[PDB]
Amino acid sequence: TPKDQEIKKLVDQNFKPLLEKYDVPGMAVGVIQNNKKYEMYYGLQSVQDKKAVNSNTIFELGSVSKLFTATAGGYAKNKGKISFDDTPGKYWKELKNTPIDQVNLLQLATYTSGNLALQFPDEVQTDQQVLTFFKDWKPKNPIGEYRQYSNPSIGLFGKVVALSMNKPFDQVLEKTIFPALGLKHSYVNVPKTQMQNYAFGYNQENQPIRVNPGPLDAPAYGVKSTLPDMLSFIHANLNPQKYPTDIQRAINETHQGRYQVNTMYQALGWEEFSYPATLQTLLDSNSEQIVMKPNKVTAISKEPSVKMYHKTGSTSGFGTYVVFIPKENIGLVMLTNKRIPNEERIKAAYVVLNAIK
Ligand SMILES: *[B]([O])([O])[C]([C]N1[C]=C(C([O])=O)N=N1)[N]C(=O)[C]SC1=NN=C([N])S1
Repeated sequence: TPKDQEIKKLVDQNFKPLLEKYDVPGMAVGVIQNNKKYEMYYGLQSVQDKKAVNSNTIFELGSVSKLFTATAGGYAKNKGKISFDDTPGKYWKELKNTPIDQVNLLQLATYTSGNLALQFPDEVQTDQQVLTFFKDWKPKNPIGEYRQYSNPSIGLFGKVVALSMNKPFDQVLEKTIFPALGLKHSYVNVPKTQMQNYAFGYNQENQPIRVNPGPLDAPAYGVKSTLPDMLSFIHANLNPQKYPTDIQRAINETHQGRYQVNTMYQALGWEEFSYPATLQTLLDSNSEQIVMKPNKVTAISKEPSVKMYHKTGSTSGFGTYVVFIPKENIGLVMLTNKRIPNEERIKAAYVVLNAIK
């Protein structure tokens, strides 16, 4: 049996059943193998409109947006606009000589400030309130020693990256990073002319919704993209030597592991693992303990010879999973317009990628 003919069958067997299981209106699953793209579309981007999911459908990426923030940081570092040893007050002058100005940019990007939780407080909304939050910040855990997964943390990193490139963060992605990556329909702000392609998300009561504005939302969870674009992004991560040298350096930078929390290596944005990874290793990265709680980190001891990378992302109405394995030249993207459990996304991708080899 010609093996490429099995990719569609494998994705049908492992991803399609999730639509009925979780009452998901629409899903887009892509595989890239040996530079060939496979795109599988299911269901509806809009229930009320009876509009089909296809290659023009725009989905919210949720925390997979952090991978573009990381790539923007790697790009600015290669242009010499920042050093990861700098502190945020070098760029956001109102933070200079405040306690947060003891945390360096790598520590912000990789969640080890020692006192930043997953979300800003609900009452922090305006730019002024965001600044006040960081000026009022005081340490808790020893800086650099504890990982607590955090939108404020990588959000501040993103704001600093934009300051170093003298452009607002949305313009850094839309005018510099996305074009260098060859993405055609990736947005921080979806323009009027693409709104008809923007899927509705659906909440747990199946009501149609889209992501709401929030503080430093764009660098933490505010990018929207299509399946073809996300496959191109995976392609760039699988083969950065084909891309312009500056974006090539940026991508490499996001692949470097910085520290570990047992079997999970924290890279810039990406989570990294020894390949082959056990299923439970991949599931653990999304455990309550790793996602919601502080964990003391360690230095990398085992430097994986062959690596794989992944990232989950969610908004209230959307689920995302991306995973790639350089030495197998394969990767996978899943986009849904209703959240489904992280472990389902990870497991389905594991079965598919293992069966293709
Ligand atoms: B990110 O996706 O990791 C991040 C945090 N997170 C984790 C999960 C999970 O485990 O299901 N869900 N969220 N995502 C966000 O912070 C999204 S914030 C918002 N999403 N929709 C809004 N209207 S605000």
